[PDB]
Amino acid sequence: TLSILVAHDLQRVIGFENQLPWHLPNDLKHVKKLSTGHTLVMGRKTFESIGKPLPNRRNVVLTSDTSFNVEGVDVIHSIEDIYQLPGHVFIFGGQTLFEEMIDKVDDMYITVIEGKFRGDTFFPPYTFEDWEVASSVEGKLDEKNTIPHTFLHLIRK
Ligand SMILES: NC(=O)C1=CN2[C@@H]3O[C@H](COP(=O)(O)OP(=O)(O)OC[C@H]4O[C@@H](n5cnc6c(N)ncnc65)[C@H](OP(=O)(O)O)[C@@H]4O)[C@@H](O)[C@H]3O[C@@H]2CC1
Ligand SMILES: CCc1nc(N)nc(N)c1C#CCc1cc(OC)cc(-c2ccc(C(=O)O)cc2)c1
Repeated sequence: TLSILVAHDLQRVIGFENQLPWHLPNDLKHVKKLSTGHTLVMGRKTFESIGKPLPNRRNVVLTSDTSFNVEGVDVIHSIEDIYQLPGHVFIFGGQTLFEEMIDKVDDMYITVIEGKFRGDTFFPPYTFEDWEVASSVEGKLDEKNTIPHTFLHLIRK
C-alpha cells in the first residue's frame, strides 16, 4: 500500500520555518502507531527538519544529492524509486513531495488541526468529491494536547 501521512491545519499549513507550527503529542503517537514497522518516504528538507531517522521503521529520503549519506537512512534519487519499495509505504512530507505524490497514492491519513497557524509550507488542495471518509475520529483534548484535531482516513474513490 502507498499512503499519504500528514498533519495540516484549517488552511492546509504543515510547516513554518523548519518546524511543526503546533505541539500535539497525540499526533506524534498517531504517527508512531501507523508507521512503526513500515516505511517513511520524505524529501530532503523534511528529513533535515527532523534531523535524524525515526526509530523502528525504514527511513527513505528523496534527494538529488549523490553525496547524501546518513546512517539509518536509505536514499532514493527519483520518484519512480518509491514504487519499488516493499510493504506499507507512507509519504511523510514535505510540500514538494506531497505535490508530487497526491495523485498517485491509494489513501491518506490526515490529522486535521482545527486552528489557523502562520505557515510557509502547505499540503496541496484536495476535494472530498475524490475521497471517501473511511473513518473520522476526534482527538482528545487535555493538559498536553490543547488544540482540537481530527484523525481522517481518506480512500480514493
Ligand atoms: N510537516 C512537514 O512535513 C514539514 C516539512 N518541512 C518543510 O518542507 C518545507 C518546504 O520544502 P519542501 O520542498 O516542501 O521540502 P520536502 O519536499 O521535504 O523536500 C524537498 C527536497 O526533496 C528533494 N526532491 C523532492 N522531489 C524530488 C525528486 N523528484 N527527485 C529528486 N529529489 C526530490 C529535493 O532535495 P534536494 O534539493 O537535496 O535534491 C528537494 O529540494 C521546508 O522548509 C521544511 O520545513 C518543514 C517543517 C514541516
Ligand atoms: C509528526 C508530524 C506529522 N504528523 C502527521 N500526522 N503526519 C506527518 N507527516 C507529520 C510530519 C512530519 C515531518 C516532521 C517535521 C519536523 O520538523 C521539526 C518534525 C517532525 C517530528 C517531530 C517529532 C516527532 C516525534 O517526537 O515523534 C517525530 C517527527 C516531523
